[PDB]
Amino acid sequence: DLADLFPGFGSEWINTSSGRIFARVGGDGPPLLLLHGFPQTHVMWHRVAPKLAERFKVIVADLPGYGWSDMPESDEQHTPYTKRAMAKQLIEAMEQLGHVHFALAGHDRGARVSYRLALDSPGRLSKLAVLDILPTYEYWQRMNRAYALKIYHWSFLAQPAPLPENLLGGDPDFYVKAKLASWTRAGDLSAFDPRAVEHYRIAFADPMRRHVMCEDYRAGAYADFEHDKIDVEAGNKIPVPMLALWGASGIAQSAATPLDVWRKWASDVQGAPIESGHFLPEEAPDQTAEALVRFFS
Amino acid sequence: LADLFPGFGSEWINTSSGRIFARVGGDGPPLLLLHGFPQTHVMWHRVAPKLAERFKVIVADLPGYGWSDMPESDEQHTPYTKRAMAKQLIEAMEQLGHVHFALAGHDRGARVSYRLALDSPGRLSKLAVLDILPTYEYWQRMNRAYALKIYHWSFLAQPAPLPENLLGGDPDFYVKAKLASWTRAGDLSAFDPRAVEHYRIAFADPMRRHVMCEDYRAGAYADFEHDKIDVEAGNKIPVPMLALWGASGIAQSAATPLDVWRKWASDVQGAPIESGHFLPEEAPDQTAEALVRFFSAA
Repeated sequence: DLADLFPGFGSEWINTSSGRIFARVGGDGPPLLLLHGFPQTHVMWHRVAPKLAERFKVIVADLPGYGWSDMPESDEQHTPYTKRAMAKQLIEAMEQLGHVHFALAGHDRGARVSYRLALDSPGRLSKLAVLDILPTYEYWQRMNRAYALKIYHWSFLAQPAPLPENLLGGDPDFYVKAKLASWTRAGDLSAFDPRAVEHYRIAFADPMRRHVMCEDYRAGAYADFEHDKIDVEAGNKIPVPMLALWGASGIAQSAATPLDVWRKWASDVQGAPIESGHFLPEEAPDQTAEALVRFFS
Repeated sequence: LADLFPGFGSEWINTSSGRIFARVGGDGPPLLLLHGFPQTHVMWHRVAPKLAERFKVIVADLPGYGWSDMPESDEQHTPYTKRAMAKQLIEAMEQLGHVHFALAGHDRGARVSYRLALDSPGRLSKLAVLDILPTYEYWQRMNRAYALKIYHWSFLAQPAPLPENLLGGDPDFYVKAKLASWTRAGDLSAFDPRAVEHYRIAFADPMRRHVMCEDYRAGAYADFEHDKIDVEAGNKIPVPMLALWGASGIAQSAATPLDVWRKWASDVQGAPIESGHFLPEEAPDQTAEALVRFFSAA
């Protein structure tokens, strides 16, 4: 029923102390971890991972609680779904494969895991690439009418349970499709492989999975923000070489100039726009893969 | 549905934009009461009788709410902008022979009310607004804490049919959650259960829910732009004005309410009431006393 979009990639269930991380694993060479975001699963990398796997051992993981990864029990502080906890859990996952020094590219929520991992444990990363985000602190700091309307879901999904869970249950198929379509350049589903969309839709049809996603956004509104705040106030920067990519018509550019912002957070950052909406690896797979390959090699 | 205004008449007022439904009672100078979201005119049922001892009280459903007709919206949500709603209610009041009247509004109706006083101040003898700041002020203060508090301002303004599709899975849940979450107590205990049934029935209608989202879309766009024109041009409401807010309501979370209203109104007095957002139901005696005192002064 669900198409395998990674021909020749193996499938790994990686055990960690917080649950299993599901991953597709392929390629050969230095390890490169790829982290998806909301409302997607690892399969969003299906068009650029084969090209990365020409030069790297590509590990395409479902975030904790997403996709086929286990869903650790949350708590009042949404702790397991804070970016700090997810980063620790993925480090453990990578340690299970003997990868203690790896490259990392993340998109959306996974990119928030990624830059938090680089702030908390920079020795773990050879190079970091973030796709179409600014730091979570920067979104909340810039919160105004324009961005409240554009990223309303940051405030909506962070409401206390079961308010967003109940409303998402009103038409989950519509919601996940509406999020997919509305953040592309085209404004519809045509930039996606319909088989990938099926993965996203089935993931989003599980009420427990939708609850995890809300826990992620609740963390994003509270602890994740407090963790970012400590670093800005302490002036802590990312020392790992970093690439920031953003869609010309995506989420990040709409609020600021992303490279300008990321230079405040990182000492060595290069950046480039991609002609794309939010979903860089699916709307512009050749451009995204090209820039990732050069940066990572 | 229960009649919560014993002795009040029922009137269907024709206007160019559709019919306005109103309970009418009392005698004396005309006083219009405008509910808000997610309510209907019956939210006034605990204060209207006390008001009706001194005023001809007209308790109207907003255009598109409760039992009033629902004009078809458009790309700019024009009929549900506060400016258009105010014009419709002026038309309605003219059909009753009230070209100069007192006005108290709550929530959305309070937004209609101050917009009315800006566009057509000659129609108002006095104005009371309950637990609101101007729409401009909410958007201007929209930082992280406030975006989380009044998330619904951004969620309901999302383009159709996103909030409509999510609201239709369990409309009872959402309307009761909004009624409950904004009260002091945080449950439905302040409300008359007969009143809650009115609110829940109105909300069960998908066309009514659409209108509410249209209201919120106007509130994010045109309503904002209209207010923006007035603040930046320094236009102030010249009508004697009472700003009432709940100590635990929405207005006070954004800023200090009286301070904000003094930027918008040249003759404003203000008082907190110990209550959540829903002043006339959570604090009916104190609300009614403030309104009677204010409207029967000069």
